[PDB]
Amino acid sequence: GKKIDFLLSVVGFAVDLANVWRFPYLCYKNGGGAFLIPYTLFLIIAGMPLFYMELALGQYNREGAATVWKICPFFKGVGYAVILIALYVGFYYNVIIAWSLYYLFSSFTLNLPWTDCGHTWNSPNCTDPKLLNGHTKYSKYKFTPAAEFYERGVLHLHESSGIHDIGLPQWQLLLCLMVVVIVLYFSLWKGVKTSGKVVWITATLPYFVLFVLLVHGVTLPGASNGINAYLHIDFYRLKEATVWIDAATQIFFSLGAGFGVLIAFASYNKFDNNCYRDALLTSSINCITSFVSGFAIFSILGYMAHEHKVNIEDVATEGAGLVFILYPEAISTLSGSTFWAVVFFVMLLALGLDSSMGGMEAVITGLADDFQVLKRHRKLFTFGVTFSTFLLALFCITKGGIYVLTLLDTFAAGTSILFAVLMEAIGVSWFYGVDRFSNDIQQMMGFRPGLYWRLCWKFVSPAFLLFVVVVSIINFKPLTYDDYIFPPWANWVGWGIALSSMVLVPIYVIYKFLSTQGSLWERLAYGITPENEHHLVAQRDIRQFQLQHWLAI
Ligand SMILES: C[C@H](NC(C)(C)C)C(=O)c1cccc(Cl)c1
Ligand SMILES: [Cl-]
Repeated sequence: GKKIDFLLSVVGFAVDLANVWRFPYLCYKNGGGAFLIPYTLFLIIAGMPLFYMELALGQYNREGAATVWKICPFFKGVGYAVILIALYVGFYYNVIIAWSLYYLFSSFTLNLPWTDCGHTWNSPNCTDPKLLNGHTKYSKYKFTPAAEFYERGVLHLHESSGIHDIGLPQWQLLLCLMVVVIVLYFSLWKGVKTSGKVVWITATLPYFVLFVLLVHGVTLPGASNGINAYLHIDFYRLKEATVWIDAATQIFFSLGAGFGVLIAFASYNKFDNNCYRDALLTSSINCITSFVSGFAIFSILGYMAHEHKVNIEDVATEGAGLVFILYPEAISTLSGSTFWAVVFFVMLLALGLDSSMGGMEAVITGLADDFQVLKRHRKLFTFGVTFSTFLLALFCITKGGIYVLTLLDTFAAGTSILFAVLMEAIGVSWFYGVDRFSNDIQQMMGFRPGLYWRLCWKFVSPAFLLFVVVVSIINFKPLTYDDYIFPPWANWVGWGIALSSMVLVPIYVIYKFLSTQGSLWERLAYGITPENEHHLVAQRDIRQFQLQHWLAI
């Protein structure tokens, strides 16, 4: 049964709320395969090596995201940056989980609220395909019963004029978020241990849901056109860099790299655990799952396009909520729709709780390895972190909360996470030493990494990461939500949010340089040498001050 534990771990870590909620709308907004080509390319080239590197670092050093930088003290700033990114991304993940909980609560009925309009939340402009024969010519529709429900009875978005009029928190999403927060705190207040029990059903269910989605949606009146549009590549779309930026960000979202979660999780792994097999299996399963999810999503929205007599590009929204408009629509066409709705939204709740727990545990471990006081008081520290997250998510459940959620989803971990991962790779590979990293991996697992891994770690991955980071800055599209154009100050606030975590690296480098005592060269030596080898500095034996270290692969 040794292989069973391994397989369970890899399947559980290979599926995330990212793959199930963020990948659908990114794939739909970016062509639908013109997004997969960059996705697969980046997956291999950058995601596999960086996932492997993070796992190996966490395993060997036995430290969290922040404290693992005792190998190179100058990058504790990068550690703090990834911790802050994980904290930022934890303000709207809980809001998404609250939406899932609300949908699950609404699913306990024999007449689902998203099947037709005629309720209190339905506008006069609703069009029901079943109650009638069947437009702005470029809009995102918004007049379907499912979209009407999502945007009026759940978000109450019709009571906000923009991000400048967010309003007051909704008292229903308020209770949902309170329940989610309480569950997270009570699942994180005792310790890191949560595996080897009920996590069995939080990893198998997503695959069953995806499988049933495929088998059913393949046989739909309009799924053929959706599949055809999915399998058509538009290279003029590939010549824009928006798809490339989205692919990189979604990759680092789904694989978990750049959030400090992998390092913290691996810090508890057995010293002789195989990170290479972990990386290979997780990446392969992630790629296959992403392809299948794209196929199912495009089949469903092709069916919608056939049902609403609307072009495929206008059936559904291109932002957060695409899954909440899609899955109800597909469920309404299944026999016994109530059971399937319950199962689907229970799966969404389980996945979201698992992901939120992972991120919160990453933050807590990163900040607790640094300070012993917080380690001795896990309960109070967890309560404080959870309360802060609860308030900053309260900010995102207002009437105009979708605008804030879009701003965060766009700016919290975009160029910021790309820069953090680039700095991690540069730090390790160049300053600490790819040769030293390979020696550590050999000491741990028994075999030295191949040439492909070393080349990707040292040259290729940093190069493409830097290219994407530069392109995402020189080619920045002002934020928008469907047909709503954010005001310029919203863009300024988003860029400030990104910089808040991007600037911790140079600030910490400056702080470390000033704090250390000695001359310039001595300060540099203490700054780039591992903490446990500071005795060599007095002997004037620094490897980084030799060309052999820099010209070694
Ligand atoms: C991407 C991450 N999940 C892993 C690392 C892939 C397991 C996640 O969903 C997350 C990241 C930061 C904060 C919060 Cl709340 C959630
Ligand atoms: Cl993904």
